[PDB]
Amino acid sequence: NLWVTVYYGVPVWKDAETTLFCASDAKAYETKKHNVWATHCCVPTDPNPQEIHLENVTEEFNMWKNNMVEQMHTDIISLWDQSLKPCVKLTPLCVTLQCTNVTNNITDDMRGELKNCSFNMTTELRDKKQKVYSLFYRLDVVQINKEYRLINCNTSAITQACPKVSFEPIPIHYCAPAGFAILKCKDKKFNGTGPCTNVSTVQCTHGIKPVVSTQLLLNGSLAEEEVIIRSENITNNAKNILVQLNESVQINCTRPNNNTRKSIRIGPGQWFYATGDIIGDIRQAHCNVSKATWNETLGKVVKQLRKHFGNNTIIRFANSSGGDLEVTTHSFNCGGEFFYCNTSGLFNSTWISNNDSITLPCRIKQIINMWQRIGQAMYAPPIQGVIRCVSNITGLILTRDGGSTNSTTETFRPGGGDMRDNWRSELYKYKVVKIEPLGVAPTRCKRR
Amino acid sequence: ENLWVTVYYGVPVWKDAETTLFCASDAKAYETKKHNVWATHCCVPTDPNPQEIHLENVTEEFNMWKNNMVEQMHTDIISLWDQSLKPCVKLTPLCVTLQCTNVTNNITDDMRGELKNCSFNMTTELRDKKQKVYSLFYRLDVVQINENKEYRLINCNTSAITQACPKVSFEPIPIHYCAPAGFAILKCKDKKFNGTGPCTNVSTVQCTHGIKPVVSTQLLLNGSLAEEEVIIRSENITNNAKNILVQLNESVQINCTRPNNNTRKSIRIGPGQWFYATGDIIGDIRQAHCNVSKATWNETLGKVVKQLRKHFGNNTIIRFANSSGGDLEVTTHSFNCGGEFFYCNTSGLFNSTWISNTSNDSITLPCRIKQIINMWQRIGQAMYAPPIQGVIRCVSNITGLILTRDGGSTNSTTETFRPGGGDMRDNWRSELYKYKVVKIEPLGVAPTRCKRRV
Amino acid sequence: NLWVTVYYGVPVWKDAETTLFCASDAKAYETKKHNVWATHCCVPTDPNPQEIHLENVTEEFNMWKNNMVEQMHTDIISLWDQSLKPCVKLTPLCVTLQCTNVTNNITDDMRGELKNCSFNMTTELRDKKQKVYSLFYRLDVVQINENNKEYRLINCNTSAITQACPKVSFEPIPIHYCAPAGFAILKCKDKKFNGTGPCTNVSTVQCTHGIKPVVSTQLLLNGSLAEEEVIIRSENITNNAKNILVQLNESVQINCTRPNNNTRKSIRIGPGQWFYATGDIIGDIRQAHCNVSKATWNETLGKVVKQLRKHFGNNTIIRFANSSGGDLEVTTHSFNCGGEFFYCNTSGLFNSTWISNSNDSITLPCRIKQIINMWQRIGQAMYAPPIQGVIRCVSNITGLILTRDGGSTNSTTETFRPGGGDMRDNWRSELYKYKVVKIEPLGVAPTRCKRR
Amino acid sequence: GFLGAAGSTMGAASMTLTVQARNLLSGIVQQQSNLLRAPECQQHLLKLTVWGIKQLQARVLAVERYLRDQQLLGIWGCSGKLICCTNVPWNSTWSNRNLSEIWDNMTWLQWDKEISNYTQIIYGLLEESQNQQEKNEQDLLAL
Amino acid sequence: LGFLGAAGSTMGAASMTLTVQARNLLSGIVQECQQHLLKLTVWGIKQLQARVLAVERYLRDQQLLGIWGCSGKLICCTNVPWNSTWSNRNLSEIWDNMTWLQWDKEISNYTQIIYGLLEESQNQQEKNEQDLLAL
Amino acid sequence: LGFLGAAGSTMGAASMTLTVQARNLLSGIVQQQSNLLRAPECQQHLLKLTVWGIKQLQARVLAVERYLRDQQLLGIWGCSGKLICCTNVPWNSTWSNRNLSEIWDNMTWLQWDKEISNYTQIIYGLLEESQNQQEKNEQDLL
Ligand SMILES: *[C@@H]1O[C@H](CO)[C@@H](O[C@@H]2O[C@H](CO)[C@@H](O)[C@H](O)[C@H]2NC(C)=O)[C@H](O)[C@H]1NC(C)=O
Ligand SMILES: *[C@@H]1O[C@H](CO)[C@@H](O[C@@H]2O[C@H](CO)[C@@H](O)[C@H](O)[C@H]2NC(C)=O)[C@H](O)[C@H]1NC(C)=O
Ligand SMILES: *[C@@H]1O[C@H](CO)[C@@H](O[C@@H]2O[C@H](CO)[C@@H](O)[C@H](O)[C@H]2NC(C)=O)[C@H](O)[C@H]1NC(C)=O
Ligand SMILES: *[C@@H]1O[C@H](CO)[C@@H](O[C@@H]2O[C@H](CO)[C@@H](O)[C@H](O)[C@H]2NC(C)=O)[C@H](O)[C@H]1NC(C)=O
Ligand SMILES: *[C@@H]1O[C@H](CO)[C@@H](O)[C@H](O)[C@H]1NC(C)=O
Ligand SMILES: *[C@@H]1O[C@H](CO)[C@@H](O)[C@H](O)[C@H]1NC(C)=O
Ligand SMILES: *[C@@H]1O[C@H](CO)[C@@H](O)[C@H](O)[C@H]1NC(C)=O
Ligand SMILES: *[C@@H]1O[C@H](CO)[C@@H](O)[C@H](O)[C@H]1NC(C)=O
Ligand SMILES: *[C@@H]1O[C@H](CO)[C@@H](O)[C@H](O)[C@H]1NC(C)=O
Ligand SMILES: *[C@@H]1O[C@H](CO)[C@@H](O)[C@H](O)[C@H]1NC(C)=O
Ligand SMILES: *[C@@H]1O[C@H](CO)[C@@H](O)[C@H](O)[C@H]1NC(C)=O
Ligand SMILES: *[C@@H]1O[C@H](CO)[C@@H](O)[C@H](O)[C@H]1NC(C)=O
Ligand SMILES: *[C@@H]1O[C@H](CO)[C@@H](O)[C@H](O)[C@H]1NC(C)=O
Ligand SMILES: *[C@@H]1O[C@H](CO)[C@@H](O)[C@H](O)[C@H]1NC(C)=O
Ligand SMILES: *[C@@H]1O[C@H](CO)[C@@H](O)[C@H](O)[C@H]1NC(C)=O
Repeated sequence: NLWVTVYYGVPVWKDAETTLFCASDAKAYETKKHNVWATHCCVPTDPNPQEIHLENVTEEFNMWKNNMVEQMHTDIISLWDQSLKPCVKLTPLCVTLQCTNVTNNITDDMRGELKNCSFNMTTELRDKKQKVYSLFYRLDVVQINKEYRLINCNTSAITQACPKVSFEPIPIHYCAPAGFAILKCKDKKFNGTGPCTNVSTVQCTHGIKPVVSTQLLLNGSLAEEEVIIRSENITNNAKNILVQLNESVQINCTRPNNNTRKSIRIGPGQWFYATGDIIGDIRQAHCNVSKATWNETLGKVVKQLRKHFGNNTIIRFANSSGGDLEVTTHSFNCGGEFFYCNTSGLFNSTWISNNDSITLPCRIKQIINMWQRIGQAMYAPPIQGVIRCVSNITGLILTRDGGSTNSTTETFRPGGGDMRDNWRSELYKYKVVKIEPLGVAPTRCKRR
Repeated sequence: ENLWVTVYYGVPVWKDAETTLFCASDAKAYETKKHNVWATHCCVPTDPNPQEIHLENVTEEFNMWKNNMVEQMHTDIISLWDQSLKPCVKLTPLCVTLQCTNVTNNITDDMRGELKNCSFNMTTELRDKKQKVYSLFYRLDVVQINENKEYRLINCNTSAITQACPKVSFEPIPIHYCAPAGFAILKCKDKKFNGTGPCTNVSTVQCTHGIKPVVSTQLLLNGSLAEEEVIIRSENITNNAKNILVQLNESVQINCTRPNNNTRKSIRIGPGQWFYATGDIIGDIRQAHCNVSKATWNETLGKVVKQLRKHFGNNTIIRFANSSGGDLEVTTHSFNCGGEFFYCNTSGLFNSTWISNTSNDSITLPCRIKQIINMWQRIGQAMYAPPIQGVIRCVSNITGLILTRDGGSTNSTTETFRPGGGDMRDNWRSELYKYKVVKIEPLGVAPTRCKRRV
Repeated sequence: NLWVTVYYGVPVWKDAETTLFCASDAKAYETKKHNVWATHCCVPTDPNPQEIHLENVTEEFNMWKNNMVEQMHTDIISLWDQSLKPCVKLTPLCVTLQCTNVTNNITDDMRGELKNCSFNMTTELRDKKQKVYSLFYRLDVVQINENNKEYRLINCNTSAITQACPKVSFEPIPIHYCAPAGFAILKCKDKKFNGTGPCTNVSTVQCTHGIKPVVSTQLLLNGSLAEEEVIIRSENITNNAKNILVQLNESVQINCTRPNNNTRKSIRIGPGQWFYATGDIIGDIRQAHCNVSKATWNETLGKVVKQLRKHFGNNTIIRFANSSGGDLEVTTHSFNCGGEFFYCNTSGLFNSTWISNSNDSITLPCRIKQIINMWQRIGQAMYAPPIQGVIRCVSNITGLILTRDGGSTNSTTETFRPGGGDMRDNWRSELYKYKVVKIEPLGVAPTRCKRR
Repeated sequence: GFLGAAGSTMGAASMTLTVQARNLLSGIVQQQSNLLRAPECQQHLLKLTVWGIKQLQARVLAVERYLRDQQLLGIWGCSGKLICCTNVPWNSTWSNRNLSEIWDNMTWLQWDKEISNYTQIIYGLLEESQNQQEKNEQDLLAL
Repeated sequence: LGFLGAAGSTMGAASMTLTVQARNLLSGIVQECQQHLLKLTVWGIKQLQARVLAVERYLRDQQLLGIWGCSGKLICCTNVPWNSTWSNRNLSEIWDNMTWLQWDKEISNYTQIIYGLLEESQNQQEKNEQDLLAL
Repeated sequence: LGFLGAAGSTMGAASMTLTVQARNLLSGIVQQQSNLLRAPECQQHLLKLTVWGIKQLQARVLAVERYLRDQQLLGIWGCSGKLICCTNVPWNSTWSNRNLSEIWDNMTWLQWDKEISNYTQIIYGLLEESQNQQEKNEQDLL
């Protein structure tokens, strides 16, 4: 003798997919008014966000099936495409270039790295032409068998980034639309998937900097307790291993050149921002990492990796395999220029058991094939002054060598390049659950 | 005893209204890879069976010449075409001075000079680079400049021309128009419904039957046949200026072919901007043509003559003639067969005099192909149809035709009916005449003997 | 023992801001000559607009904090951009122009003001070029290679020039701004309302009265007149940086004319792209000028000074002067007249000093400018095509824009100069009576009933 | 079925009120039963903006019509009811036909055309009756 | 007489126009060539956004009415006693000699306390009704 | 407790204070639209491209439609205006044989949803039939 009741407002939810809207701290709006993310993420956040702890609530998470990562990736690509949409096209540049070596107080490392090109470019008036000159990095020109063209002179739609637009990462918050909620897992040593027991609900995620890098994550959030190793299948060598550090390893990158940004008119209201003469001596761009700190960080990573392979496991590190420059070297966009740093000096130690700084050389290229797309490219304008960049490493991306044999000497070399992984190393504690307040249950009472 | 107001919610009352309908189709999904424009659009499923809820003792007034769905479908089709054609390659670098010579590649006398072998200095308009190319443009697409000789495209002085995306298919798969919630679609089930006036055998449906949005002139194709009688419809039949929409009760089969085995010549304009010129034609060049079974056409024209006599008096001489002058859009039978645009000269069909006093041969219709399309008779937009490899064949059913009349002064001893049309709404009306869209208003009041308790 | 009760539908409101939608009165098709204010403003107004008086109601208005003005400015800017978006681009025009003076029966007034430029221009075919000629006014054309005969367009080095579509008129039509569902517009009827104080005799309306979105500088044209007195309004009367909007109670007739009988050429530049060039002048050449009745203007200035004395003391030397230095958009009286853009030098009006002491007309010269950087934007510049025939616009001046000078020392003599240039002021004089408020229908109160 | 009794007289037609009444904004449940169309259908609507705006306007119009009908029912004191008597006497001006002549020998469409002129007055009177009833209920609760 | 006709009348007298005041909340003004309205930049989303905003505000008000225990009723009593802290004023000074705007401005900052008490009271009543109908 | 603070509490305890979730369903919409309009200005940044505007507007419309679906389902069952309503549909032992003490204590609502996810549609249909019969009886009583 029991009868159906209908309850509205029941606290239940189900896993669901929805579109999350961005939000940022409005206090940095005026300072970052021209920023892409400040412009798009105009919705102000709560000045003091509050999270509701769910006592006695066990929830299952899976960072490698998270639709929030896909949503963030699509939003980021859309943001970049929109920001480059109204800016000037550089199709007039694709002309034969008369280039000669710089060879002006250059060091040994930069011999042949820079070229001094001159060419005929359109002017304000359609029927007049001007001869100008500019400096291009060797990765931005191809010889024609002195005559050079750009890399994608005749095969990609090169678009100049608007110089005033700032691409600096700023924290953004992905907030759920009304009717949905975001569950945050707060378990320490959460290995990326499975049940989580310390769960709380939040209307907005913590600040996530949309940082872009390939081999080593930058400006992320440090893990609790020890270094955490995450992978969809640690034994499957085809899957990337996202390692999150519990200690920031400081990196001081620099571009010791006093560049001047020469402004040239292409046409009506269309400007080309060329790299003028280099004031002072020409020295290679490089990044410094503290040697003891990095050695201890690799030691921690090795110790944590040994738990998944064996106590008698020899683990060695190797530099990246072959491939495109975009995926074989550490790359980042700090200061408004795209560095490409050779990380073979970071992964050259066989951890079989148990003031100086390591200097990594870095190349710079202006024509960016961003997002690993073919036929589209961006032309980063040069930045005046010497660039100084300080950034925290907070998470590495490594792939275990595919050793068919015992491979007792496990080899881990940098991989990655999939931007979803970079977004997924921070956006892993969260899932989106749809609220379904209507529910039923039996009671003793019937309608009377 | 006394009468009080009584509110009802759920009254079956409706008013005619113009509303926004959402297109729907069968959820085949796999067919056309959802590259068909009518697959991406009209994508909601129509799996549930039609309702066809008959209305006993209900008589509704219909007007196919003032149906909202006709205008809505026309606007939807134009908008869909523009949206599909919009993100495709621009061919503005092609509008240059074309030097052309005749093909003379085993051309029969029918196609003598119909194809022009044109070559021009193409440039990407991005750099100082000139690359000479060539393409076999049809004669209709190419016009002289200096009236071997220099020509330009016909669209050069009218509008910029956009290439159609080859991945996008315009095949006319059937679609259904479903009214939104709160509205309903009433259909008239009377056989031999004459287009307007009251209809008694009425039923209600949430979605109309499958309609193929076929674009054509002077002959409807792949439509719905009448119910055991040829039906003639006209808003004002005594007014000659009104097109007479004729629907057949039997289909006439047409086999349309383009025997040339032509190939493509991919030319690159820009960063992923490709232009597909017409390459060399393999083998002998013959004229594209359509075959209509002669006996079937004879019988069908006889039936149409009889039904016309029923309206114009059965002692009048009814004579058919070829269409008058004008653009190829209206003077010929145009249609999109296998992705290629045909233009067939129909003087071989409407060529007969029928006096009121009471084989395997086939009628051959010459047809001329045209790559550049000024679709919908608009000025300001033009489309370039890419070449299609291999011989094209289409087997289509003629379920109707459009006729115009030239009055015989006042004596009217002979009435001349000619094929016509060109107003595409007359193409949709042949399928949307049955249906009307009405707004449901459940609320109502009435008197009764009751007092609200408080 | 009083108890809570809940009322839904309580007549209360709060100040709020929301998007208002346009609505015009019986445009039908006579006024819809492809007009941007008629075609796009599709929604019609009530043939019997409703107004509801609110007895014993007092509200605080503020014309200088009113969001309706900002919404109107954003709406007109976006409407302008959408109107000019599909029109032909004139990038091929920015070429080296060979120009010579126009001397065919030219009077001494217009000497050197009208130039005859010939230049290479593209055709529908990319392989061919045609040498064509056109007339350009001096303000549209700048000299290059001085160290003589070659000129470029003024907007060759800053922006791309977009042509205004022909047969698309920017003629002002009355526009009624209506509140959405759940909001309401409060109308202030208090005579001599100075813009910021509390207003009695308030009334609610669904839509505002007919607002003509007129564009002008240092003068207001075709506007609602004040009642019974000239009204002086300002955000802060003693702040020199704040303009002084003056509303007249009696319109001043102004006739403006371009006596030249221009012809219009039509040249193709691309595949269906047409460019319109001032072909030639049928008659003689005479400067565009505006006429204002002398006695009427004298009386209007007298009334304005009379009202300014109340705010600046009766014993004050109210002195007028012409505009200060600046670009033509700010220093001169600009206005759209028949689709051609005028720029009139108004120093012939503001040249009177006041110490509390027939039938002629004050002929104001005017220059014509085609290539326009409207809305104080350098990014784009519309090109207003020439108009055949002779243009005459008989309009009504219904408001001035004055900017008092510093006058800190020797404050006995304070000088007023025309100013403005901020288009928001051109509609603050129309929207000062209206305020947007959201309705808060829910409410609570104490009563003596308890639920069973 | 839906509108099955459209041609029947009012007296018999009153038995199908629930079916037609519920079908009103049936889309609010059906589109959700259709899962808001397939996932690719959402992308097609979003990518081509004019279609998205068109169908969004259709949905918002349907919701607005449903809310207007429910508000009209609520403000008359008949929320959630398909048939309700009300304290409004019937005026001879609106219709002076015998009760049998109304509830028999006439369809709902004919009646709707017959009293199409007086509908707004009827709605105003119903609103006044409901408001006076609510005020009297408040007074009685005080008493 | 019409919308906001009693905006300046006393609280007792203005309580008669609640029907028209509630009617005007949802109907709006828009209920005309739509070709030049589909424009996304203008006459487009902005408008539809206005319509959706009006619907959302009306739905929030109706949901609050439903949860408070006063559903489908313009005038309704409740079980929350009137606190002297919210107002020490008495009925003769409230239902006369004051307009609704002044009252709303007087108790503006106790509104969220009153709403919480109303919601809790209605939830208590629903649970009590469930218990009684069980027993 | 909070918006989902009772999510871990037992069914008996979590049935107290259902008002928070029901209120939040629309309070979130209205607060987000209030913080989106007139708080940061920058409306043209939202309308910088059509896609963001249509996405947010479609999200709002879908939220309103889901809320109206729930309210319509409550109305069809005779439960309009209530958070807790008792019905005339007896509980089948097939759907769950657990008694009241087993389920209303020592069990969370999420576990209850997982347990009887199969029979929700059947229960909804039975409730629809029951309220249709009640409506027919009420019409007959008139
Ligand atoms: C990073 O490290 C290198 C090496 O420590 C620094 O480069 C110079 O290296 C020489 C020795 O080869 C030192 O004498 C110089 O002092 C170093 N640079 C100077 C003068 O500072 C480099 O400076 C460091 N770069 C950064 C920015 O960290
Ligand atoms: C417009 O009128 C208001 C009052 O109607 C003026 O503001 C008042 O200024 C006096 C100064 O003498 C103050 O004492 C009052 O407190 C002010 N009241 C208000 C409501 O602001 C305002 O200065 C006038 N502005 C102009 C330009 O005339
Ligand atoms: C506009 O204002 C003028 C100025 O007051 C009005 O004309 C008369 O002006 C004299 C002084 O010049 C005053 O003594 C009179 O009292 C004014 N007339 C009235 C009726 O007050 C003129 O009438 C006003 N016009 C309008 C339409 O209000
Ligand atoms: C979480 O669960 C534990 C264990 O059930 C709760 O702790 C006590 O549980 C007993 C039942 O075994 C209750 O009688 C007590 O009232 C609970 N509390 C305490 C302080 O003993 C705990 O309360 C639960 N927390 C929640 C639901 O938030
Ligand atoms: C970098 O790490 C240090 C700790 O060594 C921390 O104090 C600092 O805030 C971090 N900065 C960034 C940008 O992550
Ligand atoms: C990181 O964790 C290790 C233990 O795993 C601890 O020794 C170390 O102190 C932590 N971080 C730092 C640098 O404090
Ligand atoms: C990096 O630079 C900072 C100053 O910005 C300095 O404190 C730190 O010691 C440097 N570390 C390295 C490794 O360069
Ligand atoms: C770059 O050169 C300029 C010349 O003015 C000089 O002032 C500036 O300091 C230089 N910057 C550096 C740090 O080299
Ligand atoms: C790094 O640290 C390990 C201890 O984990 C030590 O054995 C090794 O010698 C160190 N190497 C360097 C070069 O710092
Ligand atoms: C239609 O009318 C006939 C009488 O002419 C009647 O017998 C029949 O039942 C009616 N059908 C309905 C209910 O529509
Ligand atoms: C094509 O053939 C026709 C007919 O013989 C001739 O008049 C024309 O000149 C020919 N043109 C070319 C380019 O061969
Ligand atoms: C159709 O039939 C109706 C009968 O009501 C008649 O008035 C109308 O003229 C007919 N039209 C045609 C085209 O036959
Ligand atoms: C008004 O302007 C005066 C200067 O004339 C200034 O001292 C005062 O602070 C201003 N007041 C306001 C309210 O703007
Ligand atoms: C709250 O309202 C009361 C009565 O209107 C008022 O006295 C008090 O100042 C208000 N508090 C605040 C912080 O505004
Ligand atoms: C229905 O019950 C089966 C067990 O027989 C289960 O596998 C399935 O998930 C249930 N369906 C739902 C929707 O929970």
